[PDB]
Amino acid sequence: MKLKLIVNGCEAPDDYKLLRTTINTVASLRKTAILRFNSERLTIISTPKSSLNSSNNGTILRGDTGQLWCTIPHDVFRLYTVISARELNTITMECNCDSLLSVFKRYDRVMNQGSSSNMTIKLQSMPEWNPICALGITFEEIIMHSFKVPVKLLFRAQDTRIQEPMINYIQLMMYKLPPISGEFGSAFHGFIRRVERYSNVNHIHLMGVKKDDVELKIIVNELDWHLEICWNGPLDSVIDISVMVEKAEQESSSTHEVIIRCKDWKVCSKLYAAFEEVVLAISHDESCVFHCSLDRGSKPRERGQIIYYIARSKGL
Amino acid sequence: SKENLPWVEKYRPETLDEVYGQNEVITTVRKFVDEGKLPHLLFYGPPGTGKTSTIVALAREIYGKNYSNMVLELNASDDRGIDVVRNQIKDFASTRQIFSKGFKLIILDEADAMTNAAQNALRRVIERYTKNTRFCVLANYAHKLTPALLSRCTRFRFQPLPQEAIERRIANVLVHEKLKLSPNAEKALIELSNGDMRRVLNVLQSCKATLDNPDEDEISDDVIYECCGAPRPSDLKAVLKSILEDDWGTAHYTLNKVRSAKGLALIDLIEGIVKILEDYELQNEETRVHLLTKLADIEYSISKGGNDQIQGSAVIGAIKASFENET
Amino acid sequence: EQSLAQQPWVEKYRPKNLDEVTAQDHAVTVLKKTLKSANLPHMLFYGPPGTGKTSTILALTKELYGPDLMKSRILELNASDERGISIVREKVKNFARLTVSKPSKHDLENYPCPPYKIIILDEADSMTADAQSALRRTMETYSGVTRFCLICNYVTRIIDPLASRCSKFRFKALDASNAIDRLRFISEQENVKCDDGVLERILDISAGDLRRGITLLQSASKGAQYLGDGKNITSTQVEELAGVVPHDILIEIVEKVKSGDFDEIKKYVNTFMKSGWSAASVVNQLHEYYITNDNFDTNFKNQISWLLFTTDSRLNNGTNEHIQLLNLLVKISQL
Amino acid sequence: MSLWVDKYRPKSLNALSHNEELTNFLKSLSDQPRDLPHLLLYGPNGTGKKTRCMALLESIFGPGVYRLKIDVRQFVTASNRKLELNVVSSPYHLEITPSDMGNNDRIVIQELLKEVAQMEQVDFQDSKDGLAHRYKCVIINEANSLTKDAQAALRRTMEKYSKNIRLIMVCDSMSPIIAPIKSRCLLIRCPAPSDSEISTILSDVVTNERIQLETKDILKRIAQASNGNLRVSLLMLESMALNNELALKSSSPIIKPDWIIVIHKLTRKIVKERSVNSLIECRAVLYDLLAHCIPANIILKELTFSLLDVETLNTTNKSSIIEYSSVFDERLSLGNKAIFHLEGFIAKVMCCLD
Amino acid sequence: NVSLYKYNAVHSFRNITLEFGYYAPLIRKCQSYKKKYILYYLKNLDKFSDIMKVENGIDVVDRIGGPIEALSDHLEDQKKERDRRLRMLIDQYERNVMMANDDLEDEETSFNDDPIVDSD
Ligand SMILES: Nc1ncnc2c1ncn2[C@@H]1O[C@H](COP(=O)(O)OP(=O)(O)OP(O)(O)=S)[C@@H](O)[C@H]1O
Ligand SMILES: Nc1ncnc2c1ncn2[C@@H]1O[C@H](COP(=O)(O)OP(=O)(O)OP(O)(O)=S)[C@@H](O)[C@H]1O
Ligand SMILES: Nc1nc2c(ncn2[C@@H]2O[C@H](COP(=O)(O)OP(=O)(O)O)[C@@H](O)[C@H]2O)c(=O)[nH]1
Ligand SMILES: [Mg+2]
Ligand SMILES: [Mg+2]
Repeated sequence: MKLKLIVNGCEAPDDYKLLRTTINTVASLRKTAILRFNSERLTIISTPKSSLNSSNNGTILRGDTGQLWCTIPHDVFRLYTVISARELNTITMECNCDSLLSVFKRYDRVMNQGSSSNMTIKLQSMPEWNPICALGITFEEIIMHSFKVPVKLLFRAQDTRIQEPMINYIQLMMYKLPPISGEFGSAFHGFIRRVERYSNVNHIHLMGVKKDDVELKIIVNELDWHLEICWNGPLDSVIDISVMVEKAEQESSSTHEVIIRCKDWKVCSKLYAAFEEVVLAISHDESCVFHCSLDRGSKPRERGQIIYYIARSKGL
Repeated sequence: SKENLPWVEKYRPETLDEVYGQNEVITTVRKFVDEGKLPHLLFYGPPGTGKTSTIVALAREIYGKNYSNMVLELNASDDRGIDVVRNQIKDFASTRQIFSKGFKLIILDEADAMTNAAQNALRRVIERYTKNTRFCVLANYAHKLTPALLSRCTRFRFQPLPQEAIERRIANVLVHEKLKLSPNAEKALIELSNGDMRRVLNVLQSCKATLDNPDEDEISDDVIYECCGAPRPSDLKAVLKSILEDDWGTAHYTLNKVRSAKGLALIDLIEGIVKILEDYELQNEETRVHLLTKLADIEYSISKGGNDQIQGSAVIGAIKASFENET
Repeated sequence: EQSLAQQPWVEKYRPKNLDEVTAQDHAVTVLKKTLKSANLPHMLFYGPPGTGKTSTILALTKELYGPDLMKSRILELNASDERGISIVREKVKNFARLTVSKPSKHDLENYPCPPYKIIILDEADSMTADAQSALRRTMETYSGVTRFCLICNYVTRIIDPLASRCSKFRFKALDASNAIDRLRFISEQENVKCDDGVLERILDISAGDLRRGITLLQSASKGAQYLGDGKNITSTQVEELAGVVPHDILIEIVEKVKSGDFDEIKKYVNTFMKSGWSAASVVNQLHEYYITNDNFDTNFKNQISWLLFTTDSRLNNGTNEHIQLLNLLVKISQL
Repeated sequence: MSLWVDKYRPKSLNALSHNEELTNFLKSLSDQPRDLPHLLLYGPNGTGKKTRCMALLESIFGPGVYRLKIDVRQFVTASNRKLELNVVSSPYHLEITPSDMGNNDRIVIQELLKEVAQMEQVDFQDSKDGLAHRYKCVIINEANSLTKDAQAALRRTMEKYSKNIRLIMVCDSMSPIIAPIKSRCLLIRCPAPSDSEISTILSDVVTNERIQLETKDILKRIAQASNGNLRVSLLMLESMALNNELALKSSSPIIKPDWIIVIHKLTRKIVKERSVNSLIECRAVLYDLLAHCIPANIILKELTFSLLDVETLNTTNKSSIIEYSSVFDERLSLGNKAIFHLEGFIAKVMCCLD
Repeated sequence: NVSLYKYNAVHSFRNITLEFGYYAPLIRKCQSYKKKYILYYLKNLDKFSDIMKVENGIDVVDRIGGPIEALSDHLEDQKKERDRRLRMLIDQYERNVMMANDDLEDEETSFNDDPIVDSD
């Protein structure tokens, strides 16, 4: 199980920023994250259905249902040696986010100091201790700094049970958020974070209405007075005991609304600030999807993707 | 606007002439206002006798239609702690009238709900500003009023409404509505009112509802009992006769049948039987002792729920055992 | 079909409109004609458990306003909410003073939309006396735009002034005579096959509570479906599910009481409490057996009626079942 | 290792070995758990009510219901009296004991449970389209010990949010349960195991542990000493086996709870002597018992029946004893300090005997 | 806390006052004595493998509340000791989750058939 990877921040800084944002998001979302090393790309998962995450009973206690999925093309790493006898040479593992975050923070500090070394990542069998292995990470500091992180490999049966949520694309309204680097980026960033000024607000009602040809509103009804925050700037639209959730009848064919938690909205705001191309998709009374895309070309290259699925916090 | 109101509020007296039953109090207060020598007042009485209506009507008469500008009304729905007495009541009582319209009036409705500290603070406010202000205190429970406050107020007792006043008000309401009330229905309504006008008006409104065509349908005693779900006097008499003469099985069957015929509740049957027995001429007094104690215990037990059948059997057995003394 | 089968039968078959409420016509008629009169008074619903008070008020509110307007015209508070004196003086008062919301054209077209709101105080008997006193003039003053509905099981817990203010509606107990049609309809809807008289037995066991009867019917239906024999439900199964003591056990208890031996009674009661029978049911069955028996005299029946009443009252206070049952049996054996 | 009470605890409905009819009823309940009503299990303590509830949950959800963890939830009173409650959780259900909060139990119902009832549990569907909904299961231990206010607060929470929550309450007696709560529940009677079934379970445990047993009669005696409390039976079996070098014999003493022996000694003292000083020493014993947090009503039961077990007493004495026991049990229920009522009972018994 | 964090058993306070508070410490004391005797015999020299699993400093071998002597800042220190032992129990339990989980039954032999390789 060779997983030899080389990471350099001086070449293609966009990929390094994407990886840093992915690790930060998974660390801030849940305690443990799944890493899937395929022969083509690396997929980082933050889901409550993982073996380690499900040990917290988050879904039943605090409704932690959101799922974060991040894709990193193999071109990001200078060297990508991933050989396996599984489907598409896939290797699945579970890791703790805090240690990886600390290691990457140390690497960022070293890079900011002035070093231009490379990080080598490999899988090793630690004799100290689903067998548990270690992620040997090493790098030079203008001194050969080496750190190891515990990791738990997963089987094919365990791997296949982690499936990315999908949405009814036909019954789904998408809006292309203005680029953060654009002149309206600051305005939209302030608009997203406006609701944070109300500490006691827990749920926010996102609404999208046709007729730049659509508009987005954030409604707060938890205060003693009704509150609506509207965006008037440009915004373009992209053209067992289990039972199905009940969906309220749409007011009109061109209006899509959903109620979500404020923490998910803060995560979405951070993601929007991180990346340039952001799409907000709403499934009426069902869910909200934040899709951040990073485009790179040479024969266009693979598109970096971060998809955050948020289930409704309340029914409409 | 008034048409949509509940009858208990739609028929609230506007002038003192519309208040019935309290002839002595109305007479005295009217003469006091005529001479303009109103003292500090206490209106003590049971619910729905006309205290709030009387005080509001007196304020209207004193200040005409603009009484809301120089009358300070406070009730249990408002906070009336010692701070309120020290600041708001004090400032109102210590300031001039709007247009030098004599003295100001402070109404403390439901004052039995005020704390002891606030009542104590009220003493000197009442005493010092008597020249410019007069206080009115309304209550149903005198034991909640401090002795000092009681000493400072001229006391007027609102009695339970007599039958004649209730009949007059019922006639007024019947004329105002397009309603027809039978004498037996009126007697039943007066009996169930227990001197409270609010109950009379509420039951009358429900009875009007019960009628299919109120324009021509007349309210009978049966309509009253249906609306109130109360037992008829014949039911009570039959139950008592069966208890006092029939055997245990027959008495149990009679009670069950009478209750099941119209879904009567046991507490009302007990109350009616107690009313009937209060007039009974008993040669042995121990019988009265047993009856009263056992029936009071049964009423208290019923107040907390329990088993209905066991309670009914207990009533039967208690009456039988008590009347074995008369033997 | 799965979504419709996600609810217990009591919630599934909760009345939707006032027409679905059964056996309470004496008040339902008044409430219904209030829709045309628009003269709704303050109401005090009182009655024993599971008689249809909450359902009636919910149906009335739905009929008066509609799904949309209701949200702006209804304020509901129950025992699960804090209802201290400060709450009554601030939140309830503010709602009572709120201006009547403007109905939409659709609402006016489809519903009467009376020009007042409704404050529902469910389980009002749990409120304190001072908090209740804080409601008096609030209800009186704002009756032009607000109407109150108090609901309770123990009317004596409502202070006299509030009872005087409110028009009273007593909800009668639901027995085999007045509630059988609804239970038969529910059984027919769920295709429950029961022997003749089974619904009568359920309603007699429930003792005025239709909610308990519906739950019992659901439990019997589940048992029959699991068995999957296609046979009709029997009264014996219903009695077993309800916790009724079998007649033979009661006969044994009666024989022991007749014998009069203290030690034998103590031993039998110690063994009988093993099965976990509820003392209330045993006391009720003993009352039924003794009061209706023709083999005992009048003095015996008077004494046993008082003993049974005392034991039942003690049990209502959450007393200890073994001690109370043994004391009752020893007292009876001494009669 | 773990105590034998928990070591051999059944983990599924098919593993239940006593009260077959109850198992059949529970399996019938688990057939279509989609419309499961609220449940109230009542029966003698230590019979297996919690075990049956967990088996039912396992039938509905799966073995994961036994993967339990503990969390601490903080509550603040109107007087700013901060305090904490233990909440047990499995990925499919919650377990709480609000009675540990004393008079503050109502707060737990008003803040925690309601919130749990209000938060609707939804999850992304692995294969199908759209979110899937699942009701939460909450177990209320020691339901009979809740104050009337908390029980009242339970009512509309149970009714309104029936889609999101299903309550399973467990009690040893239904006398303290208010009528509305019983009306809102499916009542399940859990009989105690018979002596034969207790002996069979103990024999299976003995065989598993490889403990030499001289005769099966010992097990029977153990059963007869437990008064149908299977947990107590297993605890005494373990204690006796450990105290006898894993070799039980007909002469091996039966180990009983220490407070039970103390109450027996107190009963003997009461029978032997009836005077004021005897009453003061009885007070001392009662206070010692209360210092160990033994409930007052339990003390009254045990003392009453220990007294009724005395052979020298006559019929009149026992009748008076049970009368006083009933009266003072009611007084304890309606009282504030239990010492008054226990002393009154003992004094009345002393008067009736002397 | 000890029971929950060492045996995955949850028990009510009432049962502790009635039954466990006396029986459990007695059982643990007997097991500790047997373990000490076995260790002494081995030093001077599987069937009872469940006896020597008792830890001297984490297990409770004393009657809760002391003996019932009837007829034959202490609180702060006790709370501090309880907190210390709870911290030790949490430390012991934390590594169990990462060490391994029951999960489900899979092809562990196949997993061992492709061992990790590390070499430069
Ligand atoms: N003497 C009365 N004459 C005519 N109507 C009365 C009379 N007393 C009470 N009512 C009627 O009942 C309603 C209530 O009268 P109130 O004056 O508020 O009684 P109350 O004595 O103030 O009740 P409490 O003590 O605050 S519970 C009035 O609107 C009237 O319609
Ligand atoms: N009159 C009724 N008609 C039809 N169903 C009823 C009736 N009364 C009770 N039920 C049934 O039992 C369930 C509960 O009815 P409720 O209205 O909640 O009774 P309740 O009087 O409010 O009980 P309490 O006082 O809160 S214990 C309903 O959903 C119905 O399924
Ligand atoms: N072998 C076997 N053990 C049981 C059974 N039922 C209960 N037990 C055990 O006996 C004890 C019963 O105590 P518990 O579950 O707390 O019952 P509760 O106090 O009434 O809820 C537990 O230790 C169970 O493991 C059964 O049916 N078969
Ligand atoms: Mg008044
Ligand atoms: Mg209700």
